Amino acid sequence: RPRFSFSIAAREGKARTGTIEMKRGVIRTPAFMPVGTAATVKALKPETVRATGADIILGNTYHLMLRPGAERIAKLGGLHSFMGWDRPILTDSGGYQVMSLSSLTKQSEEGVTFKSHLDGSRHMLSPERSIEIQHLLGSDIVMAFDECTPYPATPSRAASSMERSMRWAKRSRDAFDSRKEQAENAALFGIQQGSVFENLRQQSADALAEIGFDGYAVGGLAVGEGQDEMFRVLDFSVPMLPDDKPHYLMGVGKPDDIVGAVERGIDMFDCVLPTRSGRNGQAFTWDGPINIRNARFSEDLKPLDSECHCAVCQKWSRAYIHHLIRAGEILGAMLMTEHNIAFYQQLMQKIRDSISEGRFSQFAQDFRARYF
Amino acid sequence: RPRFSFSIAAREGKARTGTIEMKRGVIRTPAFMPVGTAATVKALKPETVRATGADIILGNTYHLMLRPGAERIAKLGGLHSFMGWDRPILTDSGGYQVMSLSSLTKQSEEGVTFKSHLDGSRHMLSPERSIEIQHLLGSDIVMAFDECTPYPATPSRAASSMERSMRWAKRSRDAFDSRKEQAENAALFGIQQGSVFENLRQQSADALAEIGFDGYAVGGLAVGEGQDEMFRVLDFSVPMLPDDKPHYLMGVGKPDDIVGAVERGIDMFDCVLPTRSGRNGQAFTWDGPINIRNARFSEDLKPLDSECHCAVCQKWSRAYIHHLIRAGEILGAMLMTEHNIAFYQQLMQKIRDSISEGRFSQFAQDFRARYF
Ligand SMILES: CCCCc1nc2c(=O)[nH][nH]c(=O)c2[nH]1
Ligand SMILES: CCCCc1nc2c(=O)[nH][nH]c(=O)c2[nH]1
Ligand SMILES: [Zn+2]
Ligand SMILES: [Zn+2]
Repeated sequence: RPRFSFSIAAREGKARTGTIEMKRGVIRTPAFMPVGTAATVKALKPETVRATGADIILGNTYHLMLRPGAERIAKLGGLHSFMGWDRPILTDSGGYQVMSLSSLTKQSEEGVTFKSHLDGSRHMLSPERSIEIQHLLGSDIVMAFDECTPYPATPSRAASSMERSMRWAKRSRDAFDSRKEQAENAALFGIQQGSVFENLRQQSADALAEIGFDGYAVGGLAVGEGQDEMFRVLDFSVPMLPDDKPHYLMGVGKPDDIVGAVERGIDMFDCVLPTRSGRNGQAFTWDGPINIRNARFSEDLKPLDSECHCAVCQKWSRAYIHHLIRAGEILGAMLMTEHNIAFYQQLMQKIRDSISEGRFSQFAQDFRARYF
Repeated sequence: RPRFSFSIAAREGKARTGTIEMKRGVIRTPAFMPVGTAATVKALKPETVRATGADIILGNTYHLMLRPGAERIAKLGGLHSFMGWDRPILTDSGGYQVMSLSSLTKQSEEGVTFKSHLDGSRHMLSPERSIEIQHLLGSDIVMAFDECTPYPATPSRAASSMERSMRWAKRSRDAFDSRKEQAENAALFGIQQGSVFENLRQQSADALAEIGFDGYAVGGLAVGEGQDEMFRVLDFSVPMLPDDKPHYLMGVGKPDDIVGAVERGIDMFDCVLPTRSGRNGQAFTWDGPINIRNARFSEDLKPLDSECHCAVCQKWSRAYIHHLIRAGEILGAMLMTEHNIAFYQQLMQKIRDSISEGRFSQFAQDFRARYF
């Protein structure tokens, strides 16, 4: 296959369905990417992740550069080899988490300095170092290093951050291109910022398109602005991005959000909601999510979801999983996570199928009526 | 298959190898039984447990009667259906754990009263109620309800407890036989007591043989007396039990203990050591156990064990598992537990093969030289 080739096979309104071809495999879009926090998709073997239907997973750079170490993983043969996943892997830049989990972060035009929330040790992450770390990990889709603008944000603050991210985007681009092996085997995604402001989003989009990237992400929307607000921003933001390249909405994962996002032109998604919902007891069903810990499920012999075709719904009951979660057993988290990720992949498949068949709008309507 | 049929195919010294045929399947002996504490073999799907080579697992009655409830599991279709394991299941009587984990236990000739270490609720466990609970769970091999004698124990105290357990054994036997469906589809094992005293062990054995059971367990030896002492007791205790029936050493699982126990006539084993060793970081190898958390394994690309043929040793390195455990990831516990249980099953296979080939004594010598 080629280094990177995105092809749109069908459309309906702003929705698109197609594929991204990469050296390690093909990614069907719209796509949902399970998240591997510390080089592991929580409670699942890589084969199980693939069995759910996932074509690609997301690796968190921040965590990896700390816990095991970028240099160490490279010496061990790279992330794919390390964790046993041989398909594409998209890694975030680490910038976001550094501004969330890290402590005593010092930001400048050069990058960000911070103390690990583990060893308390210091680190200086920059566009150049972020790109290098993602290379060391052997990432297939590299995210440009940026600064996620806090919500709410004033027009001036949002402008400054956006302008800086755009400057950092250029640096990421040049850093990526100078590394021959990386530039030739991996792809680079730029990230649009600008908060909820249209003019800022347009400037960011022009600058990003000006730089030129393999894909474009809509950043800064996984900040708690509400679905209505998020949708509003997506309405005018996605059209600004180049149409012939993937559109990746970072950190958005609720099912209804995904459907609405695809209706607005998004091709890629990622979220820990599915995995975290494995331990908290939240299981996704076509009739809406349920909390398996609820007493009403203690003797429910039915599977998590009546239609889901995942291995969990074929073999175990709600009653058993209810028991497992309340008892704090690891198997509970394993079964809940496999189901939820399988559910998500089934959702993406139904979206891809309905787009290819020109009945996505109807699917969305049907989905919402039942889900809510 | 029959309700229960134990056949010895080969011998060497006191060691035996053969099979136990039961309705739900055949059990190869000597056998190692993975433990399912709360209706789950820690961090493993039933299929994975079977994939390691296990022919039977052990279910803990104490825990089950509390967390999910005996009556509830029966209404849900039984333990096999509940957890998804369709092969034989041996359940302990619950008496032991009640004297270990429980609180405010009141003991009498009728049974034992206690408060759950969970809800603090009270319960009265007796030979009759224990047998009933194991029936409700759908246990294939039922353990007689007894009183595990504390170590150290004076001759008089050990005698009284043993004599009482023998009285309880008769009650278990009658309770089991009165329940037609149970008596016809499940087996009942009596448990020998008597602490470290030969005459007490002999009395217990005669009484147990007098009652008549499908198998005989050597109880009271998983109390911290030391391998030397345990071996000493096994030397004169096992020969006391009927030769044509299985000999089950309860709670003994260290590899060297298993080998030495088989050399002394034991056919069945069980232990949480393998599972608990999954989280603590202890991995069994033919060169002795190792603690995967040790820094020397951070960049070790080799599998947990150079010879092990389990799925974990084929796919992941010590370096990766080292990372997983120190990072506290669920996958770490999953991989460590699959390997350790697979290692145990490989041990049992090597024991069965060496017995059938009349070279077990040599195998034991070779095993120890390398293991230690
Ligand atoms: C918990 C939600 C994470 C979503 C996210 N947004 C962003 C963004 O806007 N810029 N860069 C990033 O790595 C990033 N990650
Ligand atoms: C943690 C070790 C458990 C071993 C055990 N011994 C015994 C025994 O001697 N009698 N009855 C039992 O259930 C039992 N379980
Ligand atoms: Zn399912
Ligand atoms: Zn192994």
